[PDB]
Parts: sequence; structure tokens; C-alpha cells
Amino acid sequence: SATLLFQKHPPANIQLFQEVPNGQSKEDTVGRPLPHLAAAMQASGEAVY
Amino acid sequence: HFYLETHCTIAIPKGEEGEMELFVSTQNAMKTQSFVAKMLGVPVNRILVR
Amino acid sequence: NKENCWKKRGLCIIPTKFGISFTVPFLNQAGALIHVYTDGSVLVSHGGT
Repeated sequence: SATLLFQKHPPANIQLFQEVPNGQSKEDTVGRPLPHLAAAMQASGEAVY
Repeated sequence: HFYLETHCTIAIPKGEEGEMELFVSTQNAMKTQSFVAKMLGVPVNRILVR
Repeated sequence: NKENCWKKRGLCIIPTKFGISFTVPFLNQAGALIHVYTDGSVLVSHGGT
């Protein structure tokens, strides 16, 4: 192993979290994985810094 | 009326979510705000009149 | 580690606890300002950035 060149292994990612109550209203986003509200504009370069 | 300062408006488009900030010579910021929002087709909370 | 002389692996599991709040009491205050315009759209403003 002292003669082996850096070898990268396949990445594995698992995220576990809790689902919101079964009958929770679709309009109630508390507890849901809602993306950052400005993410799309940040990805487009429209977000102003 | 002959107000010494005639009608004037400066409109600044932010480029985000339809946001716009306007500097206006008006006695009615509320109507200015709603009328601009109506013409643009965006919610009133996106328009700022000063 | 028994089979490798010039490369070694390590493992460690650690816990953590972090106190929540400013330790100076007076900074633990927050304000918000909300307007509902006539079309029903809501503009929220708060002290956070």
C-alpha cells in the first residue's frame, strides 16, 4: 500500500429525517424540506449582494 | 396646479422576485404601489414606494 | 492496521452539547413588523439577517 497512488472510492450519502404528520396540510410547510427561498436566484446570478 | 416641481418618478428594478423600489413625487404612495403592481402583474408586497 | 505497515486507519465517536442563547440576557430579544396589503399579500420584516 505504500506504492499505491491515491485511489478514490465511490461516494455514499444517506440523510434520514422525520416525515411530517400524515394529514398535515400541504400549505403548512413547517417540518417539510422546503429549499432556501432565494436558491433559484442564487443559482441564476440574479440574487443581489 | 402649477406646482413648481412637476410630476417625477424614478424606478429601480432589483432583478429579484419582481421587486421594484420607486422614488415618486406623489401624495398617494399606496395607489402608486398598487397601480405599479397591477401593471407588472406582481403582488403588492414586491413594490416599494418612497 | 495489522495488515498495513505504512498506512493506518483510525476511528472515533464523539458527542457534543451546545448551550442556546446569548449569555448576556439583554441580547435575547427580537422584533418583527408585518404589513398585509390590500391584495392580501404579506410583507414581513424582522431583526434577523
